[PDB]
Amino acid sequence: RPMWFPGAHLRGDLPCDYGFDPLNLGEKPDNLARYREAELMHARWAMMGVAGAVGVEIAGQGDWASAQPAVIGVNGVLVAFAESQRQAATGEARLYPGFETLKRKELANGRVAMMAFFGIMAQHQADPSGPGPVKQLANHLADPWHVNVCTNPSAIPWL
Amino acid sequence: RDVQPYAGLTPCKTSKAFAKREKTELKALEKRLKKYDPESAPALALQATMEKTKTRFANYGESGLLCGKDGLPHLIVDGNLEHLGEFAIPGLGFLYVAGWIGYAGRSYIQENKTASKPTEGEIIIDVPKALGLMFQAGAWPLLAGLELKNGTLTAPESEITVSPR
Amino acid sequence: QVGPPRGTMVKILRPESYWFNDYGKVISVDQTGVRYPVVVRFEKVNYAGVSTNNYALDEVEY
Amino acid sequence: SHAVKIYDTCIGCTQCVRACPTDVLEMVPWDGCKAGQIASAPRTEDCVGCKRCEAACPTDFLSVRVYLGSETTRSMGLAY
Amino acid sequence: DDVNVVMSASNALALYLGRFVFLPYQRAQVERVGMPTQNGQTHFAAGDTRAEEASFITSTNDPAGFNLVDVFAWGSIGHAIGFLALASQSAQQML
Amino acid sequence: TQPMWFPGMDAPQHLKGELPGDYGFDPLNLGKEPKDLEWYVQAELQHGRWAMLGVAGAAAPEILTKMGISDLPNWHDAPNYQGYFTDATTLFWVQMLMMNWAEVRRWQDMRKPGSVDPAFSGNKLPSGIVGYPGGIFDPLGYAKGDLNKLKAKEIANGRLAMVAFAGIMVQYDHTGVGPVANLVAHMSDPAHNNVFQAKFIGF
Ligand code: CLA
Ligand code: CLA
Ligand code: CLA
Ligand SMILES: CC(/C=C/C=C(C)/C=C/[C@@]12O[C@]1(C)C[C@@H](O)CC2(C)C)=C\C=C\C=C(C)\C=C\C=C(C)\C=C\[C@@]12O[C@]1(C)C[C@@H](O)CC2(C)C
Ligand SMILES: CC1=C(/C=C/C(C)=C/C=C/C(C)=C/C=C/C=C(C)/C=C/C=C(C)/C=C/C2=C(C)CCCC2(C)C)C(C)(C)CCC1
Ligand code: SF4
Ligand code: SF4
Repeated sequence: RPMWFPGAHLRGDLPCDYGFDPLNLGEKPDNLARYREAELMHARWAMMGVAGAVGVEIAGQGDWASAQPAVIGVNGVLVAFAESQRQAATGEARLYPGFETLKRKELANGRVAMMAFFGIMAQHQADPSGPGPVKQLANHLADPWHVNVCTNPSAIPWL
Repeated sequence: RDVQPYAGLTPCKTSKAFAKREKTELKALEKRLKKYDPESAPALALQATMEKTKTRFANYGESGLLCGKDGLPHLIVDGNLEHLGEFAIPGLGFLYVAGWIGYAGRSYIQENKTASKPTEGEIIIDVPKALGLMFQAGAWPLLAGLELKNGTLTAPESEITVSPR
Repeated sequence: QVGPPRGTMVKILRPESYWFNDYGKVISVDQTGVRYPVVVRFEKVNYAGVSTNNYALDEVEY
Repeated sequence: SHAVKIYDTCIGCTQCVRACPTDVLEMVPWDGCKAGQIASAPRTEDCVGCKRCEAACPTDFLSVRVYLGSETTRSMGLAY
Repeated sequence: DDVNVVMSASNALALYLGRFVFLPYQRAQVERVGMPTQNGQTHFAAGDTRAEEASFITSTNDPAGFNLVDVFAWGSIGHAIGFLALASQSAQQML
Repeated sequence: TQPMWFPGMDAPQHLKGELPGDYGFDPLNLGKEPKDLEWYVQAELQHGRWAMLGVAGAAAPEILTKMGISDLPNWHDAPNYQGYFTDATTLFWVQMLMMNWAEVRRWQDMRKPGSVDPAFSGNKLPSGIVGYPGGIFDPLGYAKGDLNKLKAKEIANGRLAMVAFAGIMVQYDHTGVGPVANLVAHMSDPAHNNVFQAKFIGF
């Protein structure tokens, strides 16, 4: 059974499960269904937003925050309609409007994208917002032993 | 050692107010001294006090203390690496010692609870067994960790007497 | 004979008891159908200084 | 006057009655305890409230309880 | 007129939103969340005659029962959104 | 019945004797149940091995410098030494990344030897007693001779090296010179370079 480390509520039915529940948040079956769908939405938004962010960061150079700045109305109404329609449906059929291994790899790549986006958020906070995440990756590719996180004096104390 | 200024506090070694504090105290000592002829014992005692004041002020200068506007050293207890000797290391020493005292006490009270008459041994302390438990309490952090992991540190809820509420 | 045998340790269940949730030795159980037949003896004294009192069958557990 | 209540945990040791300084308490026959007797408080009007009965009651928790209420001359223990 | 277009449009937009998007959710919530009750019974059922429910709140020919109180609530929301937009816009213009 | 640290008295009950290094030495009774006892046997193994490596790596720069064949720094200012491939913290984070995997696998073995290489799926570990894996961990791998003797030899050498490493840590904390420098000074004047001249110049 694939697991988050060899030799350690959770069942095989949940797609792409690896035993990782230290806090046992998914212990509650009710909360477990909400947590499943919660992760699902999170990773879907994170794949799209990673793809966006790499594009915008690189777009005309700059960063994702640089191309960030009544304007909210148009997005708000459409997303509210879509989200209400998603909510109003029933469990395990509300997802696809119109196989298992595809879900497995989808969710795994999603978790990677979520973690990458969280890293983008952390790096933008830690750094002075000058270089973007792609630019930070390029810097790491330049001289990784001397531009890694410990050389950053904001991520760590004592410079 | 030379410490960086922190929280608007200059180092005591380079602080003019620290030098003024030293100067003032030493001058007071001299004044106290002047009335005594040098041969008499109070004169030597006061000179030794002056020496002690000088070496104290010097040691406080070198020990990386931060002084304020008043001119007296100020302790940094936020955890800063440059001022760990102010609170962290003596804090660790206190936590170790106090936990030793407490664990020696807990061990003795638990051991005496098995005696035929525990309350008499509570006031007449079995000194050999007491000292044995006291020196066993040198490894208090370990033994406390064992008790926590095994669940015997804390008594269960059902065994403890409580109010009827 | 009903109730705990003599000599056993019984957990007190009376909420108001000084020795609530504590363990005490059973001295005797009265078989004449009294309301509180279980006599329980306690190592530790209460605020009144007594070391024993009477309990019902449902006010003890063993 | 005060209120004095006797509860069925009473063992009939008579110590509440012997401790009362105003003769409020008395022992009556009763099948509930081994000793065959329960206390009672007929002369509740004479209860000064000194709570000597509660101090002398061995049963845990107390089988006799005094609840201070309306204060009369006798309850206040006044010679005037 | 800039203010009139953005404001009227916004208010009507909010009204439509209440009428179709969150109307089923709002009605489901008022079904799930009963009338306020004190000691297990409604204020009116407990004697608060001044807590008598109104009658005009159900007199509606709307297919989705968008009563007058729903109209007033969603018009308030639309007015709040519109005036927020106007106010923010004025800040961004002259400050 | 085993050889005992205190010949006159008798060994404690919880110390069976079969343990590789059981000389009945447990005055402050930390042994107690066998479960934390195993946690200690493994802890002692690790402390002995790491301190043997520690003593050897704190002596070797000193031996090489004093002989004059490699002008290396002292162990205490070795971290202070500048010239490493990267910043002290950068290589420290890399170091702890590299050690997190190996030590959590050892913890899994501590918890369950059976539980714990996917890098080379053919490469496995032969099943062995906890704390003594063998296989790839001993490329020399001549265990066909005496075993318990050799394990006891490792343990006692480890215990000695740990006492030695604590000693030298105190020695630098009280003299501020290399351990071999302290050693040779004690050779030069044995009656006037010993502990009585320790002063605690710096922690
Ligand atoms: C997708 C994962 C991912 C990737 C590829 C990177 C990559 C990078 N980060 Mg970011 N970061 C991440 C997640 C990630 N980070 C997360 C989750 C956080 C929040 C804790 C941060 C917080 C962060 C800060 C604050 C800083 C960086 C910095 C950096 C750069 C170099 C130093 C470094 O990596 O150490 C930091 C790495 C970690 C703390 C690891 C987080 C755990 C990850 C999610 C595990 C998986 C990583 C990866 C897939 C494993 C294989 C590595 C292999 C390819 C070599 C480099 C561009 C530095 C930089 O550019 O400025 C100098 C910097 O200062 N990162
Ligand atoms: C000159 C120095 C000095 C002196 C005289 C005292 C004197 C005292 N301290 Mg203080 N203290 C000091 C420095 C000093 N302290 C410093 C520098 C620190 C920072 C570490 C503390 C932190 C500290 C705490 C946190 C507590 C005390 C307490 C006490 C009292 C009992 C201590 C004891 O050993 O009882 C004998 C010891 C025992 C009976 C064992 C009890 C548990 C001990 C106190 C701690 C062990 C628990 C463990 C390490 C977890 C700590 C959790 C904590 C971080 C919250 C006593 C009045 C205690 C007190 O009075 O609070 C009500 C208390 O709780 N001290
Ligand atoms: C066996 C020793 C022992 C131990 C382990 C504890 C432990 C504790 N006490 Mg208690 N306590 C003790 C003795 C002890 N107490 C004694 C002798 C007194 C009477 C002065 C008290 C009075 C007392 C009060 C009033 C309070 C506590 C509180 C607490 C808790 C907070 C930490 C603390 O100790 O700060 C308190 C520390 C002190 C008051 C200092 C007194 C401790 C002395 C120094 C120990 C003397 C015994 C010594 C070890 C010698 C006996 C053994 C020897 C013969 C071998 C903790 C559970 C507090 C609590 O409930 O927190 C949740 C609280 O409010 N304790
Ligand atoms: C990482 C993350 C959440 C992680 C949660 C984790 C690890 C929880 C794990 C646990 O529960 C488990 C599993 C097991 C439990 O026992 C314990 C824990 C450990 C607690 C969410 C990411 C969530 C990430 C998301 C939703 C990504 C969103 C991206 C978006 C919106 C795009 C935004 C942009 O497009 C805009 C808006 C504007 C442009 O200017 C900018 C860009 C950036 C281009
Ligand atoms: C006839 C009809 C129709 C139509 C209807 C309509 C269109 C209606 C409307 C209605 C409306 C149109 C309403 C409105 C309302 C509004 C309101 C009710 C308002 C309010 C306001 C407010 C509340 C305000 C507040 C404020 C102020 C005062 C100032 C400050 C700011 C603010 C904004 C907050 C149809 C065809 C569909 C159908 C059939 C019938
Ligand atoms: S009340 Fe207390 S004292 Fe008076 S009889 Fe009943 S038990 Fe004995
Ligand atoms: S209170 Fe004083 S008077 Fe009233 S009953 Fe108890 S004892 Fe007798």
